[PDB]
Amino acid sequence: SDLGKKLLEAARAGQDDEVRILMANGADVNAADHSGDTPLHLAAMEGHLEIVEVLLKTGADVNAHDLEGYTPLHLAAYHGHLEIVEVLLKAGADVNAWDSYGYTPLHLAAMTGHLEIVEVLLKHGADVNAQDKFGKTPFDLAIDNGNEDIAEVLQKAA
Amino acid sequence: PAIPSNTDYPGPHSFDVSFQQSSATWTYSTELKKLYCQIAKTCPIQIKVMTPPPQGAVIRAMPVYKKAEHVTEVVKRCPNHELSREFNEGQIAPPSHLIRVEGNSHAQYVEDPITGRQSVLVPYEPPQVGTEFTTVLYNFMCNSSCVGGMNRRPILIIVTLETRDGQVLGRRCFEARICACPGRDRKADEDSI
Ligand SMILES: [Zn+2]
Repeated sequence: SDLGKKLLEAARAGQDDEVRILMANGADVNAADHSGDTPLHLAAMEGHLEIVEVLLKTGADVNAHDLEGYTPLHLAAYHGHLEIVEVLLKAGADVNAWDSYGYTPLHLAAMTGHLEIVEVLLKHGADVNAQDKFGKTPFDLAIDNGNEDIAEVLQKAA
Repeated sequence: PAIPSNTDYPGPHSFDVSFQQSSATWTYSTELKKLYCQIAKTCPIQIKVMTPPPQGAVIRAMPVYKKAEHVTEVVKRCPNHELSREFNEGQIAPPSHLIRVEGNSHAQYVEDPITGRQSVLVPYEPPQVGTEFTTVLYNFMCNSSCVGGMNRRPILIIVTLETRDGQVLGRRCFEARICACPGRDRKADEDSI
């Protein structure tokens, strides 16, 4: 818990060296805080790519769900971290994982206007027909939030 | 009274609170009067007046639970966040306070001895010159979901314009959701329609 808590803090803060020394000293890579977020969740959310790579290569669970049902890929997609989305996908992230409102990563990328992330998600088999709790597709979230470049792309993939 | 009022009160200086995206991960719904923001990250809030407040006036931000069942309970940080090193190195802010002010060495942290209410005050300052608004930078220091703290209970932020002696000159309220993906929580609220 000592080392787990320290790893969760260093991962959110982007303290590359502290993460590396904590893993070396036996910190639990899948330590989870009271929101159910792992170091991999926090680093993915905050855009700390090197920390993400260190956590995956030391056995981070790429498809861990926090208490909201977010995987690290959900957080990387929402927050616009393309390099991290690519690394998570190459480490076997579930491209069509759904959170506690049935949002997929393609929903979150469509909603936030991250065109390049939409394209990499589609290449890895993101489901254009996936529906959230409210019957909305990523195309519909794109239209609602005025993301037209993304809307066109999602149509041509439908 | 003992329970803090949460009814907008423009009062004699026409006190209003607004949000503006500039060129940050927060989103404000003018429709739901609801701020969606991330833990510990800068949330700028704009104060408008029409006439100058008196000498020694202040702006206070106090969190209160929104739901009738919870309103008597002081909003403060969960033990996990209060006791952590994270966010707590070298603060004027006591580590139990949910609301901090960023960028003002004149922030005063208050805890009422009777009600136990925690709040943070700054001296009222008129806008820069040519600028319309007095900007206050807030940080919210727990997630809405924090177990042993807010525990998924919705809160209001009550912003009050006050004289030095605590007379309320103006009040505005908005809901705050502290979460991982503010736009996602906002979209889910909107689509529940
Ligand atoms: Zn907390």
